Amino acid sequence: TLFIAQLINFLLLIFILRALLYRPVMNLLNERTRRIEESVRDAEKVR
Amino acid sequence: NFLLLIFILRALLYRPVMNLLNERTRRIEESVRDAEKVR
Amino acid sequence: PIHLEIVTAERVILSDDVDMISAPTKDGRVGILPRHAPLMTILEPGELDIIKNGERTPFAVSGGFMEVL
Amino acid sequence: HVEVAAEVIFDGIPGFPITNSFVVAIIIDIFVIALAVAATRNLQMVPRGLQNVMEFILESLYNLFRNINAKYVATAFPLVATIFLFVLFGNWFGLLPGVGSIGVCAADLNFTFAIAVISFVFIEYWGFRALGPGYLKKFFNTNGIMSFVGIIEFISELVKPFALAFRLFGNIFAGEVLLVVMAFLVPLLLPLPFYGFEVFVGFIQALIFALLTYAFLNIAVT
Amino acid sequence: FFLYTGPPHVEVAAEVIFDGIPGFPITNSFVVAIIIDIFVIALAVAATRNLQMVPRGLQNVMEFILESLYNLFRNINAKYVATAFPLVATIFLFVLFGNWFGLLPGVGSIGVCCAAQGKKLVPLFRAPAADLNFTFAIAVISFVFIEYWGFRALGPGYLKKFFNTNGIMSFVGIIEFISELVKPFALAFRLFGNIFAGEVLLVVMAFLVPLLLPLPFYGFEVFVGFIQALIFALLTYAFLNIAVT
Amino acid sequence: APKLEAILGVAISAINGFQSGKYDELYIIYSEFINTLVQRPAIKQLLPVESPDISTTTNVDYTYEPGEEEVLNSILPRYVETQIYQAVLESIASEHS
Amino acid sequence: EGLNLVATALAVGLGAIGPGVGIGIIVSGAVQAIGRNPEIENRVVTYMFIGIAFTEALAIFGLVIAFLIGF
Amino acid sequence: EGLNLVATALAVGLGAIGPGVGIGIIVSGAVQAIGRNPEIENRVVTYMFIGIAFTEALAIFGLVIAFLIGF
Amino acid sequence: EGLNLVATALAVGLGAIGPGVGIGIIVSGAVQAIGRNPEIENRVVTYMFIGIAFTEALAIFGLVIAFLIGF
Amino acid sequence: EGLNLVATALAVGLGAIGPGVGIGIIVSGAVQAIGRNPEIENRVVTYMFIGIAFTEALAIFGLVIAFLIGF
Amino acid sequence: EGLNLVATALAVGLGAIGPGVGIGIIVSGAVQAIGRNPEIENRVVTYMFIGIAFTEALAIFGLVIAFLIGF
Amino acid sequence: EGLNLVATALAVGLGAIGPGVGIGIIVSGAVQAIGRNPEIENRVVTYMFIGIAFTEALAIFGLVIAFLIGF
Amino acid sequence: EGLNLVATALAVGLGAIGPGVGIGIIVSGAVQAIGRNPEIENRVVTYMFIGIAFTEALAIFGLVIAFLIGF
Amino acid sequence: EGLNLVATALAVGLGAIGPGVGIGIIVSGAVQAIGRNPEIENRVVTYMFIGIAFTEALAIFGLVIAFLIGF
Amino acid sequence: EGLNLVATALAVGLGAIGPGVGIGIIVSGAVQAIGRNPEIENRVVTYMFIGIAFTEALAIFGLVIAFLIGF
Amino acid sequence: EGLNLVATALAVGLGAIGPGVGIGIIVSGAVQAIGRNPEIENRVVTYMFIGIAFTEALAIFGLVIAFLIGF
Repeated sequence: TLFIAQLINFLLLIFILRALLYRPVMNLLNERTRRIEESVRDAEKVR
Repeated sequence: NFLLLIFILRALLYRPVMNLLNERTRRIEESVRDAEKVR
Repeated sequence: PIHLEIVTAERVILSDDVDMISAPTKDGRVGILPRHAPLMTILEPGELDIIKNGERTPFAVSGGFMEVL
Repeated sequence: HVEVAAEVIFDGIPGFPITNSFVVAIIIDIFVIALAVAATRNLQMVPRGLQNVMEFILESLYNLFRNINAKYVATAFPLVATIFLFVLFGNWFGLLPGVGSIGVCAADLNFTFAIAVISFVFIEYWGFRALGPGYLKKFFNTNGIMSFVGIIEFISELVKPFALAFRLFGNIFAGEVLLVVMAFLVPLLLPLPFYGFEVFVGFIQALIFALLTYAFLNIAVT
Repeated sequence: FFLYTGPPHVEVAAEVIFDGIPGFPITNSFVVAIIIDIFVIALAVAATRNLQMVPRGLQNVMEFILESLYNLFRNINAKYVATAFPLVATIFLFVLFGNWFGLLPGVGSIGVCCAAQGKKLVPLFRAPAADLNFTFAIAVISFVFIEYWGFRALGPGYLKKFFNTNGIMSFVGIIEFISELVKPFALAFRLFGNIFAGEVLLVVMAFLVPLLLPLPFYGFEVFVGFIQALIFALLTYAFLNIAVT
Repeated sequence: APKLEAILGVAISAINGFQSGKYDELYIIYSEFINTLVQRPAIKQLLPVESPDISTTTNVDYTYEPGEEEVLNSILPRYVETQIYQAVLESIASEHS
Repeated sequence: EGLNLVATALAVGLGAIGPGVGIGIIVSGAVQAIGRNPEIENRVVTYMFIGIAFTEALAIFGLVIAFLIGF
Repeated sequence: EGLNLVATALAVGLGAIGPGVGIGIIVSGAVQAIGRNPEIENRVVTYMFIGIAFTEALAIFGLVIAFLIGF
Repeated sequence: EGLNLVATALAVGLGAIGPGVGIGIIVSGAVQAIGRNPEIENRVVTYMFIGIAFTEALAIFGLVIAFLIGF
Repeated sequence: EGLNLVATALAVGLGAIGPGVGIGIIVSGAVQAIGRNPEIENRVVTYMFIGIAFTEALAIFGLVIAFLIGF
Repeated sequence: EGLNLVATALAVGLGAIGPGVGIGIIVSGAVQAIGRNPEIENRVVTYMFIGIAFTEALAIFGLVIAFLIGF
Repeated sequence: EGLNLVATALAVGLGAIGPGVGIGIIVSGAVQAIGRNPEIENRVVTYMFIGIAFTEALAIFGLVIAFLIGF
Repeated sequence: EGLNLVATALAVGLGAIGPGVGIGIIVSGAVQAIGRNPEIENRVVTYMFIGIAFTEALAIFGLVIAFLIGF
Repeated sequence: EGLNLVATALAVGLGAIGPGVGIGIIVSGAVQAIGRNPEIENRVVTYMFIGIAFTEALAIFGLVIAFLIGF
Repeated sequence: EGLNLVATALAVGLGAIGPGVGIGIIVSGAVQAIGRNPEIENRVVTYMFIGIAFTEALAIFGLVIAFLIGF
Repeated sequence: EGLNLVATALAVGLGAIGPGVGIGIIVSGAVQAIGRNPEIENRVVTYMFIGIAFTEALAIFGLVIAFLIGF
């Protein structure tokens, strides 16, 4: 049905809306974690 | 049928295991190298 | 904005203003604030922190008491 | 109009021509392999995203297991890793990922039972391997007066993997039923983020299953 | 000890009617209410007495009771401790009087014509507490007094307590107003159930083994009646203060 | 300029003897620093009678998360110990004067 | 038919289980707070009575529904 | 039939449960306040007495209506 | 048939049991808080009212449904 | 069809449910108090026994009502 | 077969049972917290309202079933 | 017929429900109190025996009621 | 018949009490923790949301059947 | 008919929840008792198993009677 | 008839209150512990998720039989 | 006849609850004791698992009896 198709399309839109709120937060979290690993690697190089 | 990707993912898991161990080992080498430099 | 006064038998440690306290109370860590409710509690060998506009100093109180009003 | 149906099949019997559960498992495996290929060949010293998944999932789970049980997390690392990176992925693929059991000309009981059988085989193999007679300990021994239910405790442990399989099939199937109900009445999930709640519930269920496996292993340790 | 006899039967009813209906419709509850009011007036007259600061003399008891009630009302609040004090004192010793007289000899059998016929032997006691009309009237009067006090003190406050409690989104009103409205009906039903339940117990339980079974039952009933009178008196002031607050 | 640890060696012994019933009352005599010209002895008690510093001027009910018994057991030894410390330090000042 | 009697019994039983533990923990908390301080005991004693009264009102609703069913 | 007897059983049992559990918390709070500040012994006696008096007030409501069903 | 009477009994009872213990917990916690520190009674009492009203909302929902089934 | 049997069973069970959950909390509070301080001693014992007898009375009601149906 | 009336009665009562004591316990915790930390209202009362919103929302879903009986 | 069978089941179940949580609270309070301090072990053990006796009294009352209904 | 509507009412009632009191306990524990110390509020709120999600899962389990029976 | 199965269901279900949570109360109480003082752990060990045995003695009364129903 | 439908309602609905309160209590204790001691945050989380694994397993014991009896 | 189905639903309905509240309460005491004393470990955990097993034994009995009557 047309209404069902709109709901299915809207489900993807909600996922994208959720991604916009949370995915950038996760990316920043990974960058902080990766930077910490890089900082440890930098410490090894400096040591 | 469920274990089809178990062993396959084990190689992928084993591949990143060394990288994590290497990153962990860098901290050990960082402490040893830093301590030797100070001494 | 509460008058914190860390005192000791040998001398007084500090008497400055404070925004937050991280009190290591015996049965469980408790926070103190500008207009805190009345409390009076024993401390244990542990770690006490105070926040100065977002700066943490580890006083590391080894035991004692505290009275909150 | 509600049209939900049970996808119960026999793992022992040959796969059916439709094989909805098998198809979902294949799709999940393909997606996981695609992610692994994207993160392996295009891997750098400090990758972002590609290595972020590894660092925040595999390393985090290894650290958690070591904290819970160090030197035994290493031994059963493959079991917990297999529990992870799966089931949750199958549910994400089954969370109305463009199909929603529509346009056809974990929830499977057999798969959950097989997973619990693998968990119980992990018990029979590793747990009490350091003792051998550990399974007989505190079970009708000389102190059986205070340990009469010890054999009952073992039966509960035997029933613990079965309950884990039930919890894998349950909730996951529930999410499907709730999505079908929302489609039948009040479509597009619901006023609340039904889809998001279902996804979070599936992820929490997968994490809880992995933690339950690790905790059962630790309990078998002592 | 044994209770060989005396357990004739048991019979209860919602209420009891009285005579005098020709000149004006009178129920047995009205007769009981008039008797309680007369007893209260007589106690006040005796309590007043010479009123020359006479200590003890059975007037000091009434003075102490009034002082305790005044202290309780003052502790509850002080905005209307003086003006509303007579209103609460009206319930005090009147609900108490209604609770009393239920343990009188043949309180449930007073005015029965006679188990032989019972044609028109309506029991003309019908304890005023044990009547829905009296409790409903008292609760309506109390609710009206509370509403009037709230309107007089803060007319905007009474309306703003519900309509403007939280204008944005939802508000405490409606639910709060509905709760207050149920509060009058709740108070009425409280007096209706109380006293009536005590009488039903004194009938039924004493119908079987009326020897030391009715004694603790009546003691508990008297304590419950006094507690209920005090509770209603304090609850009127509490609702008034909540309206003011 | 002694530390409180120095007086602990006697304070804990005295309080242990007190709790065990070996001693029933505790007193302290010290050279009170009345003035730089006069230093007379002064007797004080170490069985807290009503803490007459400011009587009960302050009236705020406190919560005893350890508990009343635990609070009193922990604080009273500390109070007598600081009283002993104050007496000893006053006596040192009197000695030097 | 006798099912009205069952209705009344169920109503009063529900209205009795409801506020039982209610008033129990009410007066428990009241005596607790009184023990913590007998100074403000009067204020808390005043405040707990409306709580008792609301529970009693619910019980009375349960009882008078049974009586209404009876008549 | 015995459906009225079932009604009496339900009324008495489900009206005994409430006060029965409640008074336990009542006197438990009472003895706790005895163990902490027993200075209030008179107050706790009075307050626990009135609290129970409410509890068996509910109980006797249940019992008397149960007898009425049995009547 | 008597199904209406048992319906009203079930409605009022099952809707009143909850708010009974609810009021119990409400004013219990309120009285411990006030005895602990009654300087903030102004708000503690306000919170109790808002909370008392919230539970009484469910209580009166049960009561009004019982009344509607009764008529 | 044997309605009195289920009536007696329900009466006994729903009369006996209460006193256990009561007495639990009852003696738990008193024993915690006496562990804190043994001074109250008999005084608390007396406070406890009468409170337990109060629920014993409801147990007696539960047994007796079933006995009446049972004979 | 008037099972709709008992159905809606049971639905409203036995859906309102839970959120009642839920409101009770949340406001007990909140009044304790305010008796500890008053100015934190801006955050703690926000969490209060969130937990409140879940509870009466569930009860309101029960009420929607009660109205579905009307449908 | 079967009514006696379900009657016995209800009797035993509703006679076991109460004493279960009863003895649970009994032992929890007792172990907590004896953990507070030794030297009152004999007295807490005596109170423990009193508690288990009082709970198992109602337990056996339900059990013997079911046993007698068995014949 | 109407028994299907009774089934839905019972299902929603038993599925609403559980999470209804659950979320109340969730937020209660969270708010005592906050009032104890408003410094770990981030972790406290995260675990509170996890508990809320689990309770919502239970509610959905008890709620979807209400519409399934309609099917 | 299946009323014997209803009897077994009631026997296994009712009378199990009571001891089921009583066990939890027992062990939790013992746990905080030993956590506050581990030197009394031997006495805690002695008390635990006996309390667990008594609650399980109630549970096994619930179970073996159901087996008797099964015959 | 619809007795299988109301049986499905019983199966799914029952076994929800207890696990709901368990989901409450597990995180209540966990957050109390973590606020009392944040250094144990990992271990408290693990001991929280084990309790999750048991209580959700009970809830799914209810749900799986609800689907089995449903089909 | 679906009465056997109703019996099975009711059986498992209360069968998977005993541990529900039990794991809820047991974990609370465990984590609270750990926070009070993090030094003690593995003894609280052994008692923890013993209590979990004893609690869930009743649930297993309920489920297995349900299966036996259902097949």
